[PDB]
This record gives sequence, C-alpha cells and structure tokens, in this order.
Amino acid sequence: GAMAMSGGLPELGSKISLISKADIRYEGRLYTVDPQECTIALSSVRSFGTEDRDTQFQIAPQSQIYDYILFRGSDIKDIRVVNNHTLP
Repeated sequence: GAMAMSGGLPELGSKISLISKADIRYEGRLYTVDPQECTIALSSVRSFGTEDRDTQFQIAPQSQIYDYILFRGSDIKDIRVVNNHTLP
C-alpha cells in the first residue's frame, strides 16, 4: 500500500448497491471481483423487492439473506458504491 488512499481498487467489504435488468434492487458486501472475466461476486446480500416490474399476482418479501450470489455484468446494468463519512 504505497498510497494512503486508492480509487481504482475498490475497498474490500464495502457496501455496494446493484440494479439488475429486472429493475430489481440488490445490496450486499463486495467479496471478490474479476476484471478480465467481466464478473463479480457479492457476499451477504438481500433483495428489496420486484414490485416495479413484478407480476400482477401478490409476491411475498424474502426475509432470508443470501450468503453468496454470483453476478455477470451482462445481467446487471448499473452498480454504485455507497459513501458514509462525516463533516466538520
């Protein structure tokens, strides 16, 4: 770690929010990433709901958390890291 701060390398364990092509919102901890495989894997992640594109029948929310979900860049269209800091 020659530099005190980094930008290209994402901090391990950071909480990231991820939007999949079904207009579904998933959130989980960054576990591992593969730049050349265009693929990523998140650990401890939960989904908030599908109600936007959902079916016209009622769907029950999922309370159970997923230990690990693998995701390809092709199926998910946008990812953003959340920044939590304080001000003077």
